Amino acid sequence: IIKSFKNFILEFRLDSQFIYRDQLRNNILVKNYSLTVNMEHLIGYNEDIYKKLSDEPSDIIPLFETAITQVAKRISILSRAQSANSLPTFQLILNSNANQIPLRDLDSEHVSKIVRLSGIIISTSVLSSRATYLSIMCRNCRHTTSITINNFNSITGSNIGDESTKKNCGPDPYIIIHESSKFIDQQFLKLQEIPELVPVGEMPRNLTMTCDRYLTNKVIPGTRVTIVGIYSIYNSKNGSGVAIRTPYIKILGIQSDVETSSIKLYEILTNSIAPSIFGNEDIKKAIVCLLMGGSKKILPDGMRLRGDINVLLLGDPGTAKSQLLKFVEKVSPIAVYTSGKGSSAAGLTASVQRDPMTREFYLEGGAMVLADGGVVCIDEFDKMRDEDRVAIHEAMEQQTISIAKAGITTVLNSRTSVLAAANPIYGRYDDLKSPGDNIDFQTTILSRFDMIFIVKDDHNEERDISIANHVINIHTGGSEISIEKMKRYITYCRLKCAPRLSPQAAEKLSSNFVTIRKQLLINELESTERSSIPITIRQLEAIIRITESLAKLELSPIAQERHVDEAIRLFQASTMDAAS
Amino acid sequence: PDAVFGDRVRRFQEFLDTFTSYRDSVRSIQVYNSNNAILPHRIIISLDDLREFDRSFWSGILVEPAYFIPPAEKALTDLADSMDDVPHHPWKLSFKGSFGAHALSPRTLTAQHLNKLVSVEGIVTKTSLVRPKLIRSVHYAAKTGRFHYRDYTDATTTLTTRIPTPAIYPTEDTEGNKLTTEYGYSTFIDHQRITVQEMPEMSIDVILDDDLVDKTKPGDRVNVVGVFKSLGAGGMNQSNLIGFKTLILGNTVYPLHARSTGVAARQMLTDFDIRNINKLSKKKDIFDILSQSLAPSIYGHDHIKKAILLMLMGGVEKNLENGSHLRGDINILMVGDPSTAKSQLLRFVLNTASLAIATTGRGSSGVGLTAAVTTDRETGERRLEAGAMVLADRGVVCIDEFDKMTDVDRVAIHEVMEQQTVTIAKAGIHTTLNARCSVIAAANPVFGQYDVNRDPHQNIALPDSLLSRFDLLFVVTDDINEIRDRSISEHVLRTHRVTIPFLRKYVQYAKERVIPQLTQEAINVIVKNYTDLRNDDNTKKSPITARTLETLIRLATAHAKVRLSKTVNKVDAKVAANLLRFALL
Amino acid sequence: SEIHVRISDFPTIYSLRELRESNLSSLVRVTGVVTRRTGVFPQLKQDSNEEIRISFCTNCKSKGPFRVNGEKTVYRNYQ
Amino acid sequence: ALPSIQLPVDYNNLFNEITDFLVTFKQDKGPKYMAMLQKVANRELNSVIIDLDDILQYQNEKFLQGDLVSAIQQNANHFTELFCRAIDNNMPLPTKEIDYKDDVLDVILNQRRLRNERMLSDRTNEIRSELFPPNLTRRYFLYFKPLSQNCARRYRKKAISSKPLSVRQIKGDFLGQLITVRGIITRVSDVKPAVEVIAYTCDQCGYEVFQEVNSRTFTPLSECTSEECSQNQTKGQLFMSTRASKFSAFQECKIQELSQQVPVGHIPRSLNIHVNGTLVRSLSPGDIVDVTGIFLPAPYTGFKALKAGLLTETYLEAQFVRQHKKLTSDVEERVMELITSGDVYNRLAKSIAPEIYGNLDVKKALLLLLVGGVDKRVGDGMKIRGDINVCLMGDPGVAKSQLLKAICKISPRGVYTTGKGSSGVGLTAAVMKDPVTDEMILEGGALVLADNGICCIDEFDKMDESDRTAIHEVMEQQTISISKAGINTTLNARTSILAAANPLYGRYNPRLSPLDNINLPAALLSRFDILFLM
Ligand SMILES: Nc1ncnc2c1ncn2[C@@H]1O[C@H](COP(=O)(O)OP(=O)(O)OP(O)(O)=S)[C@@H](O)[C@H]1O
Repeated sequence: IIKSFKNFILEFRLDSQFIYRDQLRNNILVKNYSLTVNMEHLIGYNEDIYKKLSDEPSDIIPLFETAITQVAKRISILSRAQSANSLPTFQLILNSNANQIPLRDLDSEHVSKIVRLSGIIISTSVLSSRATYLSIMCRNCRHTTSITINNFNSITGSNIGDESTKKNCGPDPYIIIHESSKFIDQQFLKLQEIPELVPVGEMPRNLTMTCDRYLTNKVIPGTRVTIVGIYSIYNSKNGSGVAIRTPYIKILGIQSDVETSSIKLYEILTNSIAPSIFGNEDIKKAIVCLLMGGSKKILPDGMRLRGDINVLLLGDPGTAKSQLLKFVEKVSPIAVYTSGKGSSAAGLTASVQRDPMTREFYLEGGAMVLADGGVVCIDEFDKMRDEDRVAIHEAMEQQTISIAKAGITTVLNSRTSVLAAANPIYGRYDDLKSPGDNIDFQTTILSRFDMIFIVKDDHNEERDISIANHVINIHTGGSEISIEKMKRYITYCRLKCAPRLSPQAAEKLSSNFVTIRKQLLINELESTERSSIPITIRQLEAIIRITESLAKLELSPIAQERHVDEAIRLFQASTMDAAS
Repeated sequence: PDAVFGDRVRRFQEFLDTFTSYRDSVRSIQVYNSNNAILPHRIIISLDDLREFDRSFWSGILVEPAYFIPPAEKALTDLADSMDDVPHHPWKLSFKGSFGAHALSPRTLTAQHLNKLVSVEGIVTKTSLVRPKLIRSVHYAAKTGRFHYRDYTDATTTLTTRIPTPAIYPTEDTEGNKLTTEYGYSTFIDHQRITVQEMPEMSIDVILDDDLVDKTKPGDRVNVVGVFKSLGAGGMNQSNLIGFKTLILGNTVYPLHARSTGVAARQMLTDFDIRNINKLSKKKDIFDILSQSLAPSIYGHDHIKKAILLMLMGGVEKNLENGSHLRGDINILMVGDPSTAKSQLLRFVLNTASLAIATTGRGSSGVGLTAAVTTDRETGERRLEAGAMVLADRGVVCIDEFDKMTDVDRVAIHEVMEQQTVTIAKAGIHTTLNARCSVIAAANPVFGQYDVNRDPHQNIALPDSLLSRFDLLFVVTDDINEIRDRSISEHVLRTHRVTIPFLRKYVQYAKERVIPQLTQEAINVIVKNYTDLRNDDNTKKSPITARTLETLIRLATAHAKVRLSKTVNKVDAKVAANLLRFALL
Repeated sequence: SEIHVRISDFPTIYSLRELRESNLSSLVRVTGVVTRRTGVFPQLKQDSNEEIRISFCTNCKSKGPFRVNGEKTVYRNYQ
Repeated sequence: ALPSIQLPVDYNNLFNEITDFLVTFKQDKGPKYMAMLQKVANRELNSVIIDLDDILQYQNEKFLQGDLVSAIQQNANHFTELFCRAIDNNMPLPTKEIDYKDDVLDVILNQRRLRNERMLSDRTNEIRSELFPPNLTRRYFLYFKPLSQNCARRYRKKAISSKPLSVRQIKGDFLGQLITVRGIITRVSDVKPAVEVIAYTCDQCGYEVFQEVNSRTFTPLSECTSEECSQNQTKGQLFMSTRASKFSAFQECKIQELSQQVPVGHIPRSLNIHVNGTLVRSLSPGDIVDVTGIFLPAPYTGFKALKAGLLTETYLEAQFVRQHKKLTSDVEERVMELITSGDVYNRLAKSIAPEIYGNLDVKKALLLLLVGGVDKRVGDGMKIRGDINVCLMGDPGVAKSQLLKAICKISPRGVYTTGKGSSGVGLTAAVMKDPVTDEMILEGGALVLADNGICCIDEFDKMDESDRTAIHEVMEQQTISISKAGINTTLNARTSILAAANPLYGRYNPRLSPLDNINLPAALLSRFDILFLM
C-alpha cells in the first residue's frame, strides 16, 4: 500500500494543476517547506484511503508526509543537480473546506480521527518540543540505538515517552542524545469551538492543539478555519487541564479566507440599525459607525489617521447594556469582554501566568491580543482601581498597549474604539454636574479622554410618580441586513476602500464652527456665563472622522452630502448640548 | 576512520590554504604569542568565499553544522600545530562575518531552524558570572610521574556530542599509587552561558568561550550567531517525564552598531541614494522644506521644526582630553495645549523619527527612569535596573507629560543631561551608567493651558532650574482668530482625505561623513552676539546663563551638519541667534 | 458509575456543643452554619493510603530515602 | 583516550631543584632562611614568608655559576609541598633547649610520637623475635611574598605575578597563577577553626588513625583498620579527638573593585578569599590592600544532584598581604621632576579644571581639599579631623556641577551624588542583620563608599534637612553610628565633603543679607570650613 500511496500523492492534483510539485520545488529554497494542500483532492482521487483517513489518520498522515517529502525530493534534488545532500523532511499542511465538525465531538471514539474543524482560540500557545528520531545510547551494555518515537508529524502536541530501561545495573542505561536526535519545537496551543455558531453540541468542549513550524499566528478572529480534529493520547490526568479526555493533538492548521483556498441596499437602513431601540441619534450613530470602523490610512504623513479614539458613554442601568453588548457582539467578530481592571484572567496590561502545560511563565494573551477587530466593552467600569488609569490612557492615546513585565516585554497591538459605562454615583448626580462623573472627578484623568455622553431610555419621569407603580410592578407585574452581512461589508472595507470626505461639507463644518466662534467673539460683549470658550479642535476633527465613516457607509470616494450633513447636524447638536 | 571526516578535512584544508593571507595573519599573531614569553585561535571567517570554492562543505555546514564544522576544527588544529611547533590553544573557527539572516526575533528561533546556523539579535541583560570551567585537566601519579592528561568530553562541550558520562575526577587511575591534581597547567575554558534577552525594537543562554567574555554592556542588542542544538537531562527516566533543554551555541558576535545608533536603523546608502542626498544638500533651499517635512498636521512654528531636525542631527558633542566630554547635544522642552500641541508635535518623534522611547514621566518611568538596585529572589542577587533612557544609547528620548514626574525623578534630568551620564551611589553599590541621549520633552501646563498666558514664574510649577535646565523652551499659541483656525481646518481636511522620512539616511550620513568643527569668524560673531544677549535682555528673566552659549555652539554646529557645510557660517550663527530670539520671544 | 443513598430525617438533633465518643461512628444530625469551604479534592484515600507506613519498600531503606508519588492513586470527590 | 600529555613541568627535576635550593644564601651574613628556621624552631614564629626577590637572586647566582616563577604560575602549590617537606627534611633540631611545660601541642605530640615508637620497637619486635603525616609536625605555615618590580626591571620575566590586576582581569588561563589583586574587603567573617589532620582514637583498638582533610565536605571514617582488635571476628570502632587532631584558623572575605577600574557599564564583581594559617585577623573591611595567592575553584555541587558540571567559585588563597596607606622609584623620580619644575602650587591651581578658565580661587580651594592630608589623632584623647569641608553657592551659570565631576574624577576613590539622589538611610548606610550567620552587612551608604575620598554633592539645599542629620554627623568625621533594627554599631568614613547649593530665592536676593540666601543653619556652616558664594 506504501508504493500505491506514494504514487497517488504524486498524482494528487486539485482542479487547478500539478501545483503541489512545481510550487513545491520553487518554495523549498527559502520559506514554504510544504505547501498547504487543500483536501478536496483525496475525496475523489482515492476514496479507499480517503475512508482510511476519515477512519484512522494517525498512522496514515505520516505516510502522507513520507510520500510528499519523497516527491519533493524527486523534484527539488533533481533541480539541485541541474542547478547546484539531505533535504530535511517536511510536515505537510492538510485539511479541507467541507465536512465541518467543530468541537461538537468530544467522545472517546475519536482516537485517531481527522475532521475539518473550525473553532476559536483564546490563549495558551505555549511552546515545547518533541523528538523526531530518538538517539539513545546505553551505558551498561554500550548499545547505541537510533529508534524514532515512531513519527515526526503525528507526535503528541500514539507516542508513549518511556525508554525501555535495559539491563538494570544502572538506574537509566539508555540515555538520550538530543544533538543526533532531530526534534521539532511544537507550540502547545488550545482549541475552543466558535461561540458565534448556529450548530452547537456538547456545551463543554475543549481540546489541545499543536503549532509545528509556522502554524503559530495563522488564525485570525472571525474566519472559518480548517484545522485537524483530534489525535491519540498519552493518557492525561484522571480522578493537563480539564481532567476527562484531554488528548494531545497533531493539528496541521490550514487557514485561508472563509470561502476560499489555493485550489443600492442602504435605504432600508434609515432605521434598521435599531429594530427595537429608541432614539439617541447621536449615540446610535456612534454605535453604527462603531460597527463600521472609521478611517485607516497608511500613506505618507507624520502620523496615521485614527478613528473613533474614545467615548465616555457612562449611563444608568435601564439602558440595557445587555442588548447593546449582545447586538454589537453578534455583529462584531469578538466583542472584547473587558471587566474593569482586567482584560482576560489578568489585568489591562497582560499579566504573565505560570502554566503547567509548560510549567513556566507564559504571557497570557490579553483581551488586547483578542481586541484587534472588536470594540472593547468595559463592564464593572465604576469599581475600576485608579492604579492603571494612565495605563489605559496610554492605550487610548495610541491604540496598542505596551506590556513590559518580568520576562516579557512586548507592545501588544490593539485597534478599536472604547466602551465605558457603569451605574453612576449618587444615583443621577450626573444631571447636576458634568456628563461625566461615573468615577472619580479629578480633571487629570479626564485629560486624554475625548467625548462624554448620556443615554435616554424609556424611563425618565418614573422618578416623580411611576415609582409607585414601579414597585407594584414587582408585586402585580433580523429586520436588517444580517449581523454577519454587516461584518462582511466591514471585512470588505478592511480589504480595500477609499470613501474619503468631501471638501464642500468639510468647509461647511469649518463654517459652522468658526462662525460660531465669531458670533461668540461678538457676544463676548454680552459676557457669556460660559466659563472659558474652549478650543473645540479635537471634537471638530472627531466630527470630521465620523462624517468620513458615514461616507464609508456609501462608498463615495468623495463623500456624499447626505450622511455628512446629517452627522454634522447631529454632532453640532451634541457639542452644543455639551457646551450648554 | 570513516571517509566523510577525511573528505571534510581535505575540503577545509583546501579552503583555508586558498586564502594564505589569513594563514599568515594567524602565524604572525602566533609568533607574537611565542615572542611574548596564546589567544583563543578561532578565526574570523566569512562563508561567502566558500561559495566560490566549497560546494559540498558549505552545502553541509548550514544544514548540519555538527557534521561539517568539527572537521573544520580538526584540520585547522593540524594545519596550525604544523604552522607553529615552537611553544608547548583550541584552533577553532568563529564564523564571524557571514550573511546568516535567520531568526529575526528570538521568540521563534526554535521553530524554523533546527540543528542549524542561527543568528539572533537581542539585548544582553543580566549577564551571568564568568564560569572558567575546566575541561582540560592534568594530574600526577603519586609515584614515578605518569602525568595524566584528560579532556572532559561532555555534552556541555562546544558543539559535538562527547558521551556525557561522569568523568568528573579520576584518582589512582591506571596506577595503584595516588593521583594528585595539577592546576593552572590544566586549562579553564570560559564557559559563560550569558543570558542574552530579546529585542523589542523589531533569554537564550549563549556560551561565550574564552574570547567573547563580556564583549558588550547591559543594553546591547547583540547579533550573536550560534548553532541551535539541544541536550541535557530532564528526567524522562526517573520520576519528576518533562522535555529537554534547547540551547543556541556561540559562534559570532556582531554587537550593537557602534559608531551610529543601535542596530535597527541600517541607513546605509547606494549610489542612487548618495546622489539624491548630494543633489539635496548642495541646495540652499532644502533647509526650509524640512519644515514641511516636519509639519504634517500642525502648521506654523517652523522654527520648532528646525529645532527638531537639529536635535535629530545629533550635535558636536566633543570628548575633551583628560576631562569630561563636553555636551554638544541638545534637549528641547515643549509646552502648549496638552490636548492638541502635545499630540501633533509628538507624533513625529514618537512614531517616525528614531529611537524615541515614549516617556510619560511618572508612568513610563516603569520601575525607574534612572536606575534602581534590585535584589531579586530569582537568583537571590542584586543587579541594576537601568531606565529605558539610560538603557538607550545615542537616541532621542521623548518624555511627554513631564509635569507628572515623581519627586525623586526631578534630579535625574540634571545628571543625565549636565553631567552627560547617570552616576548612582545607592545601597551597597556605586556605578556611572552611560546615558548619552538627546531628549525631547513635552510638559503639560499644570493648570490647563495658561502656560502661554501665565508668566513662567511657577507656571509649570518648576521655574527655578527645571525650566532652564532644558536647553530650549518652546510655546505654541492658544488664542487664535478666524484665519489661523481656518487654515487649521483646511489642512486637517486636506490630510483627513517633499520627503519626510528619507531625511533619516540624510542625517546619519552627515554625522559620519563631514563635520563643521568650528570657524573663527563664527566665533567672532557669536561671542559678541552673546555679550549683547547678556547685556540687553537681562531684565526679562535673566536666562543669560553661560550654558546657553554652549547651546549656541551646539545648535549652530548641528545646523552646519544639517547643512553638511564643512564650516560654521556666520549666517548660520545668525540663524542660531534668531532661533534663540524666537525661543526667548 | 455508582449510586449512594441519602436518608430523610432523624429525631437526633445533637447540637454542635453536644457530641461525645458514644456518638462517634454512629449517625448524627446537626445544625449550624457553613463558616467557610474549600474546592474539590482528589484525595488519596505497599502503602495504599498510608504514606507514613513504609517497612522495607525502599532500595536505600537504611537512611537513603525513597520517594513515592502522590498520583496514579484513586481520587474521591472531596470538599 | 586517557592521555598523558608531557609538559615541560616536572617534580623530580623540581625535587632536585629543591634539594639544591636549600638555606644557603648570602644576604637573604647568615641567611635569613637559617635564622628564621631557628626562630620558628625556637617557637617564636610560624609565618616563614619566602619572597620572590631572593628566589630570582638564587637563580641568578646558580646561573652565573652554572623557570621557578614560570613554574609557580600554574600550580604554586606543589611548590608549597616540596619546599615545605624539604624544610622538614632540612630542619635545625637543636636550635634551643626544650622544656615540658613551655608550650602545648609540641611536648604532647612528641610524647605520642616517641611513646608509640617505643611501643612499636617493642611490639613489632616481640612479633619479630600509622605514618605520622608531615602536617602533624608542621608547627608553622609558610607563605610567599611577590617580588617587587626591581627584578623585572633588571631581568624581565613572567612579571604578571607581581603586577597588580583587577578581579575583572582574571582570564580563564589565569586560574592557578599567583596573582596580586587590589580592591576593598567586605563581609570578612570571624575566625573559625578548621581541622587539618583529623585524628581518630578507638579507645578499644588503641591505634590513633590520622586522615587528611579533603575539600570542606569530608566523612568521619568508618570502623578502624587497626590490627590490635583485628585478625579476629572483633573490631572496636574509632572516633575523633579534638586534642589528638590538629586545627588552624580559617576566615572568608570578599573583594570589590576600586570603582575606577570598572567600565561605565556593568556592575562590580565580588571574589571570595579564604584566609588561612597565622595570617588570620590581620585584615579588616574597607582597606586598600594588595592580596596575593592562587586562584582555584574547588569541586562541589550545591544540590548534590546527579549532574555535576563546574560552578566555578573562586578564592585567593592568602599567600601574602600588603595593606597600603600606612616609594623611591620612577614615580618618585618624576615627583622630583615636578618639585623642580617650580610653581607647583599655582601650577596645579591652574592645571586643575583644565577645561575651564576663571574663578581661580575656588579651584585653589579645591586643590587644598583634594590634598587634605592632615589630621591630629591627639593620642590618649580627642581625635581631630584633618579633612576639608568646602561648600559653594551660586546659579547654573557657575557650572559647579562640572567642577564636581572634575574633582571627584580627579580624586581617587571620589564619588558624586545629588542632594535628593539618595535618601537619608540610602546615603549614610543600610544594614542587614544577615540571618545565615546572623551578622552585619553594610550595603554601600554613599558616605561609607566615600571613605578616603571626596563626596561630591549637588542640590544640597533641597536635601530634606531631616536628612541633614547624617551629613551633620559627618562633620564629626569617620564616625557614623547607627542603633536601629537590632543593630547598634558604628562605621567610620574618613571623608571630606564638597557641596553645591543654591540661594533659596533663585539667582540672588540683593535686598537681603547673606546667610538669608544661605538658608543653612549656622550649625552647618560652622562645620564647613570654606563657603564660596558666587
Ligand atoms: N569658567 C567656565 N569655563 C567653562 N565653561 C563654563 C564656565 N562657567 C560656566 N561654564 C558653563 O556653564 C554650564 C553650566 O553648567 P551647569 O552644571 O549646568 O551649572 P551647575 O554646575 O549646575 O551650577 P548649579 O549646580 O546649577 S548652581 C557648563 O556646561 C559650562 O560649560
